[PDB]
Amino acid sequence: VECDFSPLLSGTPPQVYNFKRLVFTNCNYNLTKLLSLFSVNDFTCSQISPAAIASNCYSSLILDYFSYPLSMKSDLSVSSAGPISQFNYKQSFSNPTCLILATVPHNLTTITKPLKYSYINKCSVPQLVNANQYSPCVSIVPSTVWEDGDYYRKVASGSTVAMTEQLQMGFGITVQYGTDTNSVCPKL
Amino acid sequence: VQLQESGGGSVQAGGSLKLSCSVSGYTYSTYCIAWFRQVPGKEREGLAFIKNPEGNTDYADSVQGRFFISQDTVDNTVYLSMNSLKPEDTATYYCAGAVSNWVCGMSIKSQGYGMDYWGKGTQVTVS
Ligand SMILES: *[C@@H]1O[C@H](CO)[C@@H](O[C@@H]2O[C@H](CO)[C@@H](O[C@@H]3O[C@H](CO[C@H]4O[C@H](CO)[C@@H](O)[C@H](O)[C@@H]4O)[C@@H](O)[C@H](O[C@H]4O[C@H](CO)[C@@H](O)[C@H](O)[C@@H]4O)[C@@H]3O)[C@H](O)[C@H]2NC(C)=O)[C@H](O)[C@H]1NC(C)=O
Repeated sequence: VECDFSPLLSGTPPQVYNFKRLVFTNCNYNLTKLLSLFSVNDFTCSQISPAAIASNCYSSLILDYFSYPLSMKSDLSVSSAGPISQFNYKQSFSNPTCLILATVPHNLTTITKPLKYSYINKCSVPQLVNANQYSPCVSIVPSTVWEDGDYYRKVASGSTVAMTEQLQMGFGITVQYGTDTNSVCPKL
Repeated sequence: VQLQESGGGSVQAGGSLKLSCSVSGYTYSTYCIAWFRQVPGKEREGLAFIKNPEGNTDYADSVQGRFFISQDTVDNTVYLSMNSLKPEDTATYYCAGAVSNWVCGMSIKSQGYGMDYWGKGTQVTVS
């Protein structure tokens, strides 16, 4: 019972290419509470609405989260015309999704910052990430890029963005609706 | 939801004191109940917390194995048996509720940031 969002509140969130995926079945959730624990800067959805995704019953709910600087919002909007959707993280198009950009407030003291934001700028002929999967280069690219420009090959090149005062993160949600299995519901 | 502390007062240097927190108004059964304190001029400190899918508890590390958060089986009132009380333990002790249960260990580490319902506090002074 009650969906277990606790693991997000403790630790250093991974970089975008190492996104952490939490799967929820048979549990009631409260997303509005989770988001109230943050300063929410952006909240867009595909094939569902912010209101609907906090108030619907699903067969499973998937929450991805990672460190992501709010200044790279453009790099998400560009979609497959840029490295993030090409090489790091790209949400399903067969299921409704949302992507949320958030700053962790000073008062929520138990989310730990990494040395910087990092992402894969190239990973190869090119090896693009398929919707909902990890980059083939997840093995060789380090948890954090050391210096903007590193070239790992066993060909994966990393980039960096300086750390902000307060950690900025991204949350990706994918819901799946079933038949006779929609038992991830909002609590009332 | 309504929360009220009691049981405080003057404690001997070294003695123990049991505080309570009557809980009304909760409809579901999943939520966080925490215990806090604040000596004046300073910020609220998190102490102990309860989680109600199972009853798991934890305690901030400055009261480890001295303060013991319990909950009544039938009353759903939460207790706080405190032991080895030092003057540094003198504060106004607040009781706090939240709307879900995973919001707990965090607010216990962040002076009640995510807590929703609060009591007026009771006073504990150790000599
Ligand atoms: C799922 O999670 C959401 C997110 O928390 C819940 O929705 C909220 O419920 C909480 C708990 O009651 C509400 O919190 C309280 O906030 C009051 C101030 O309101 C404004 O500020 C809040 C942010 O805190 C905004 O969300 C809101 O829009 C307003 O702008 C406080 O004044 C309250 O405290 C006082 O009253 C209580 C007793 O009621 C005392 O204990 C306190 O000491 C103090 O006197 C209270 O802390 C929150 O406002 C709700 N938000 C919304 C948008 O409605 C859902 O209820 C939850 N669902 C389930 C099923 O649990």
